[PDB]
Amino acid sequence: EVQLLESGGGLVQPGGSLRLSCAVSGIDLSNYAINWVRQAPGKGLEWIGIIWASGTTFYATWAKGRFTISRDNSKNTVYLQMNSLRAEDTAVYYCARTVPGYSTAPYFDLWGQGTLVTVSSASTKGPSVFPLAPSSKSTSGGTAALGCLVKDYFPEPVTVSWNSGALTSGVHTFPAVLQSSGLYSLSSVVTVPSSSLGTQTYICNVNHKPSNTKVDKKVEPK
Amino acid sequence: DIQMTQSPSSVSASVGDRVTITCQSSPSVWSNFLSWYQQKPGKAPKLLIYEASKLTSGVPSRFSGSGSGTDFTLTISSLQPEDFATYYCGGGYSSISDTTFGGGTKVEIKRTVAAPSVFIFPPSDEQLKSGTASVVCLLNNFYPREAKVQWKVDNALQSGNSQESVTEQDSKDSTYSLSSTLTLSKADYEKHKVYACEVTHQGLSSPVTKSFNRGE
Repeated sequence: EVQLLESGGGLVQPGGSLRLSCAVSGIDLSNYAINWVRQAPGKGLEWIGIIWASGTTFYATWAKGRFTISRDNSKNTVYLQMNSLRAEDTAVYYCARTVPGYSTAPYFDLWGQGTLVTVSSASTKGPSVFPLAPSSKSTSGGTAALGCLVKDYFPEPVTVSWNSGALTSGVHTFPAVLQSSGLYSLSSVVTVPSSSLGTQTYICNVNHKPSNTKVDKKVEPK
Repeated sequence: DIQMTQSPSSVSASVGDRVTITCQSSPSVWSNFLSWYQQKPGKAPKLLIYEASKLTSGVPSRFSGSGSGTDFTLTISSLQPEDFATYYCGGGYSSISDTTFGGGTKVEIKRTVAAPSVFIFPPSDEQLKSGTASVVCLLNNFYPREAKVQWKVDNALQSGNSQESVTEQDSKDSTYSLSSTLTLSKADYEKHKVYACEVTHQGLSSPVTKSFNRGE
């Protein structure tokens, strides 16, 4: 019932600025210390700084300069202002609370879902969505498999969903992979029982916020 | 500077085994300021232990931490398939501005072999309109992760024109899923008839083949 939600994430040009917000719901927070921690894709956790119950703020030696933390208790919100972004600052930025009763101690109990910030000179690109239809012999066998191919987009992420959430079992949404074009691509597959085909409708829902691309493709065998 | 060394960088253990991860920092951390976090793919880190040995609420007794100064250990008594994740250590150094995390330890599960269910997907007509053809081969729910997928167009063994993608280890059955995508230009796709996917894996006596004839 208690979670931190980060926002402001997205595509940024090198040298640009951006302000991420951390808003809590379920607790006051004005009395807790908030930290911002980041993680480059595939890399590890890197602390950026913290802001105490009182406005007092501390930063990682390398962040004190292009990064600024602030809070607005009347809104129950913490803010991270990023300046002169570098390609190296591309990462998932997390919001996390220090265990009540500590300070300076690296104990963070409550985290946010994290929001991805991509610093790149490239323009956003929307994905095409093609169906991966099961074989015509998909009857009998050991259940059928069908899916969606989300191709050519930038930057990450892309969330895929089956039957608006109804279908979750046997779902595999593969990690995206770069293509020679410098664009991402992935596929989401789902195994279902042969009998379900024809009688049950299967639609994958693809959403790529950066380009305001939303698509619902109905996968059908022929 | 601080230097926070965590080893091993990765490790595989069977469910029920004991897993030991150590974290060694050059400057002895500040008075007991050492913590352990668990991070499952796509999710955020989760505090398991702080103060080097205190477990947070709701953390299974199979987790426990020990050590002090410059050497600490995280120990998982009876490894469960749900424990698949990357573990990190955090250290304080009376500077606050020196807070650092270890490089992390990727903990994966060792389970028995399980053969893959193989499927193949021809390119859709919509995509053929765009001038490009993508052929997809799906290897589903198998272990070990190592598998060899080879593309054969009219028997001609392809090479350099396909990319693979693997899902993270499943937290329930500890298996993997892999996709292999052959990507060609429309002219090249229509230049051939038989598109086949040949899979070799520990769970199969002989490699299995999946194919389709373009057109028919």
